[PDB]
Amino acid sequence: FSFKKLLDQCENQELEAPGGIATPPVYGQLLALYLLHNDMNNARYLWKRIPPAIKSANSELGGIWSVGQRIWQRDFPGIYTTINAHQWSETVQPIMEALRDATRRRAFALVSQAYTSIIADDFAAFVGLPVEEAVKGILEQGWQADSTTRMVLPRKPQQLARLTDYVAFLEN
Amino acid sequence: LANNMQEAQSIDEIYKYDKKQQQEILAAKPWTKDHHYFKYCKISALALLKMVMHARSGGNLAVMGLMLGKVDGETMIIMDSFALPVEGTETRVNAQAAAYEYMAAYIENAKQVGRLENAIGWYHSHPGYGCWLSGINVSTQMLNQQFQEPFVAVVIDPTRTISAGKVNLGAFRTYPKGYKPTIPLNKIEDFGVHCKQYYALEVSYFKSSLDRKLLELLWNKYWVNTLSSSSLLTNADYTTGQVFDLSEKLEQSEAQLGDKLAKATRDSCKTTIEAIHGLMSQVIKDKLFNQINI
Amino acid sequence: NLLEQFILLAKGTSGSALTALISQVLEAPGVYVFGELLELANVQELAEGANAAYLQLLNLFAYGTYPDYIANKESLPELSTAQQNKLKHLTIVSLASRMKCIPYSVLLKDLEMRNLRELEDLIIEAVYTDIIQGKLDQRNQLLEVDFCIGRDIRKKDINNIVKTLHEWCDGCEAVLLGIEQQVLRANQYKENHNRTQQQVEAEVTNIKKTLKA
Amino acid sequence: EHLIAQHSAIKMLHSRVKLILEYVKASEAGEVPFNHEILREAYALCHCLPVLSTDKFKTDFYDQCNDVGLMAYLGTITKTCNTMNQFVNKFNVLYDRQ
Repeated sequence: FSFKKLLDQCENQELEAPGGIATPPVYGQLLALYLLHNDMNNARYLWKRIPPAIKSANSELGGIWSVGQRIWQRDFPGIYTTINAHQWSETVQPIMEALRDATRRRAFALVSQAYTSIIADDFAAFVGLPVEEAVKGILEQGWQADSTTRMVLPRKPQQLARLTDYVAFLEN
Repeated sequence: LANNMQEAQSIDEIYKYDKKQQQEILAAKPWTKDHHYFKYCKISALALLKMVMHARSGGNLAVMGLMLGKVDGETMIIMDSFALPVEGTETRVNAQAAAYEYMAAYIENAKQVGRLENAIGWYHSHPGYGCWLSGINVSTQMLNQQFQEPFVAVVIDPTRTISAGKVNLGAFRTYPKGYKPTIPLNKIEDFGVHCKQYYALEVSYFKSSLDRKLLELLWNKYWVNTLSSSSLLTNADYTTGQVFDLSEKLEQSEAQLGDKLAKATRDSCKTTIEAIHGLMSQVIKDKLFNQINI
Repeated sequence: NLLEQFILLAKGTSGSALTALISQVLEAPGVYVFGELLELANVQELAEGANAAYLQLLNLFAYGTYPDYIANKESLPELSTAQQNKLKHLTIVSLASRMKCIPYSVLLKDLEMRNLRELEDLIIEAVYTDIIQGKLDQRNQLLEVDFCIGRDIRKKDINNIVKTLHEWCDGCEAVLLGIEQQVLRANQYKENHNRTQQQVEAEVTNIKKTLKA
Repeated sequence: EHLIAQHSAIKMLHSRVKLILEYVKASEAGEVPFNHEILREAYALCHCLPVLSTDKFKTDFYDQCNDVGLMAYLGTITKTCNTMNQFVNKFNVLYDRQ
């Protein structure tokens, strides 16, 4: 919803630039928005597009690019660490929480689909949370098996108009 | 019956007779040029019904008669059929003396009333003997075709038709003298020893606008068989066979290309249209019945 | 049917004889819908007095089911095996009226029986008397009903069924309308294509041009 | 022509069910004698409109729809190819430089 509107706004800002060189906060917001939609190619090309002076102007761009570099390697614990290691400006704050929620949902879906039996430590690393918290949560949800062996088992439990158009076209 | 046309429709010009066009096509004589000329025979509903009724009324004996009509382009139109006072055995019919007087008198009387068509062919019924040209039908059809060129031999089987519930009408024409030109052998078997002497024709039927209008109110209890039609289930073998012949036609057209594609496209369109009509009927049934009280 | 003789012979009786005839009717095999009997004036006036239990039992047989009977087991008089069998068969009919695929667990719960063999025997003997027709299935533990008799209806529920019938009619109308729209559109398409064909007619005019050159 | 037969059959069924609805409306109104047998027959008829709404039927219906859709796709492709052949034949004579 709001993410698409922000994407349209920033695309409009970039498309027509009377000054030509946009503000570093604008480019940082664009990089963060590209990172949120897990579209790595566009984010990388936008990062390359940036003139070096605006890169060196602020360290927020460097932090966002570090986040992007970590997420490009598919290192989920690194993503979780780097999403909270540093601080950033106000305009990007309401998007990093959404990014963390999206990456948590993605990790949960990947664990559910790509694994039948997973070590609890691996699950905790994937979600970036203490083992006991995750265990309790997934006990309440119900997609988990048992303790001791340390093996949580993630399971996943106008036709008339179209037809008349087809036959009308076919009859010639 | 409303929201459409009620005047002379597009299925009534087939019943219209043009004397000048028939005279021109009789003088032209395009049949002698290409001997595989006629390939389609269009029979009226009345002619077919009269033929079937007369063939069945004869019992186990054989009956014969004439059929009127005309010829246009590559098609032979057969409009009416009138019987003959023949006395035939279980195998052979003769039509010795009273048949020809009946032919002449009936044609003259029909012309008196307004029947403007001329004699177009003859038919003879095989009482349970299949649908093929015997060694005598071939000879008599050659005799008729040698002089009265527009002609066609129609064979009907009353016993097999009444036993199986489907009419068996076959239109045939004889080649002249000296004209030589897991798969089943029925293609040669179901014809006589003269299989190479005569060739069959594609038989189709037509009816007038008033014919269809009156036959629409023929009976008001086939609606049950239409609502519970169970389409795409009683003719699956027909569609599979059509797909096989369509694949063969596509292969032949591909070989030729490396005008035959037109008939392959027509066959494919016909099969697809039948399938789509069946699906449409099923969707209509589902919307009517199963979408209530949900 | 058979209820005609019973109502004819019970038309002129009243009192304890009326209750005896009611019990005999409820014990009579082959009688499953007691509709015309409830219209009698004697049965209606039987409500007031010390024999209202028989009228309540008749109403339960006509409309209620087995759980309703077991709700007031003490209030109603004792019943023999035939009455209980008829009540169970009517309960099966009522269940099949709503859904055409009755699970075994639901039947076991409503009919209050333990062994699956007993339930299967009861269903088979209900099928034998031709009130319902269907097939049992032990692989999925369910009974499929193809046809069931129409149980008794109360006077004030008729409008109910009327509503449902109305709905069906409406649906039919809608379908018809749609069909008409479809065919109209199809015809339009055809005519449009014919227009294009007439454009090809203009082509022979260009042929006349090559007559000049 | 295909839809006319369906329209007529649905029209006749609708007329019959409309007559039944009118009769039951009259019976519930009270202007006609109350028949206890026809009313229960109507109840038996009206308790079965959702005919065979099981999941297996839905799966079979979807399978049939998909099969007919495939049969339409293979059958529109050939017509498009035939139009292709005609267009290329016309282009290879009226535009090709001999």
